[PDB]
Amino acid sequence: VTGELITTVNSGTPGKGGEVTFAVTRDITNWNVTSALGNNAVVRTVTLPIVPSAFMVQPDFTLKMNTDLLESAELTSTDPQTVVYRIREDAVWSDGVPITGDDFIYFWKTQNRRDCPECLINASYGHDFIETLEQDETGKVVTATFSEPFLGWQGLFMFLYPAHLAEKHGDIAESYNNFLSNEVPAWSGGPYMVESFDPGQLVTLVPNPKWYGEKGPYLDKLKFRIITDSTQQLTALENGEVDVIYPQGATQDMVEQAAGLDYLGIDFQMNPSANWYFMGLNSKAGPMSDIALRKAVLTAIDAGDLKAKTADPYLRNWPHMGSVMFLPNQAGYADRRGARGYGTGDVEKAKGILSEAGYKLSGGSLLDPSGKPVSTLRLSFPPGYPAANDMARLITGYIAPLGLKTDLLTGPNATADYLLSGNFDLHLNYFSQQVFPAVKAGQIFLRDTRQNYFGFNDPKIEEIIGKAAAASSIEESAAILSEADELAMDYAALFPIYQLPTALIYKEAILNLRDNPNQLGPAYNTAEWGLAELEH
Repeated sequence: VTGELITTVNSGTPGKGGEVTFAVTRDITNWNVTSALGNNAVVRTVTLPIVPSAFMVQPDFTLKMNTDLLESAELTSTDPQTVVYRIREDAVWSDGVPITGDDFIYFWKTQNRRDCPECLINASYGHDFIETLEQDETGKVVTATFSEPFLGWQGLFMFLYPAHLAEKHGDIAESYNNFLSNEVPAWSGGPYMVESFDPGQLVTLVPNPKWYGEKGPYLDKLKFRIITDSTQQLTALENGEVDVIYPQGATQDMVEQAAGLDYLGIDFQMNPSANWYFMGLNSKAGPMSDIALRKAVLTAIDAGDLKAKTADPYLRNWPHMGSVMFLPNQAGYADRRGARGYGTGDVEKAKGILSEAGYKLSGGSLLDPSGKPVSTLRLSFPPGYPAANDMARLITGYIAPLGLKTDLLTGPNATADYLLSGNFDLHLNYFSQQVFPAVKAGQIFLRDTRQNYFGFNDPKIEEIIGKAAAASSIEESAAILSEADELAMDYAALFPIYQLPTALIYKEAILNLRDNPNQLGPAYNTAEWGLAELEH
């Protein structure tokens, strides 16, 4: 029985001074997390201490307005939708220049698809729904007017950049694509700022002397040490080379090892991630273009056994995920997978689905309706996730009674970015869920979107997602979006499995360090990090 909540784990009041080193798994070649090439958890973690945010995702998956930056943010009208931001007078960049509407306007122009068509952004995420963005004479009152309703407005302006510096480095595209992406940032609007960068080795941050927030910073230096081999991170922690690690794809052996290091002052936190494992099925081409084969495969997969073999031995009460649009804790969630018989391990039902579509078993091999053997299925998955490797082998075994064979494929060319209609049949990977399911869904399920790898092609799904993204609450959005989840599961091109576990493993002298099991991650509150005081 504990008094800590997910939002208050490891709380305390640290002393002043000292250093903390946090291991990260990628080198930094792009410093702009909002760009296409900078959008990953490492860049996000390393730049969260320097980039101010209007709202921040918290460990309970809520959005909290940043009261260091903002006095208020208010939806002041809905005819048309209007949001007013009042920036604190004392919010300033590290050179003393106030943070103002100039910074909101610059970011909006880079993200809105219109004013900077050459900006190489990750995604607009609704900034394009803002049609006018104006500021008062003081620069501290910013009014956004929308061309149509948009639920996810608190997700906007989550990363602000110094417009007065960008303007010294070319036009907007040049400054966004070059200055803000390629240069080590000399500026900050947060508690820390970069002192030095040793490529491939170490980012060193120091306090921003003009930090304007309520708390911190407490450390003399905050360092991010680059360790690309994530399996060497626990050794580095034990040796004192780093004080915090946050590896992806934690295993039972990793948990047991970390637990054995308690005598060295090491502790750990683990939670269900916003990242969720899935198996995608190639509905565009190859054997999986036949929905009957997709449904038969999904019905034969035994999801209980999959989780029993790969999660249950070291993770208690770990939830199945039976939706492709909602995590188990989000409004709208239901087991739409199991409602359709997917994941039930039901070989006889799967064989019936195949027989009713004209397939036949001959000599232990499945024949397509024309009479030709179904090809060996190409099941690919990216490296670095032992659970995915184990699940690929288990899935091979579940479908072998259907007369199907698999070829297991991996390596650096087996990433989602490199998928082609012609180079896979099944693919195991993960998606990262967002606070607004309808916003994430618009990136995955629409024709011609960046993450529609498995061939969803349904104007009704797209219409539903658009209505859900226009709703006035997350709850109403979920009620609307549930219909799209049903239709997406009917199509059987995406099979949800379960959430990845996070693993934050660290020296317990560090206070206010806690898991934030979402894309924003543990560096959401570095102003509060510090070392516990020893006794005088």
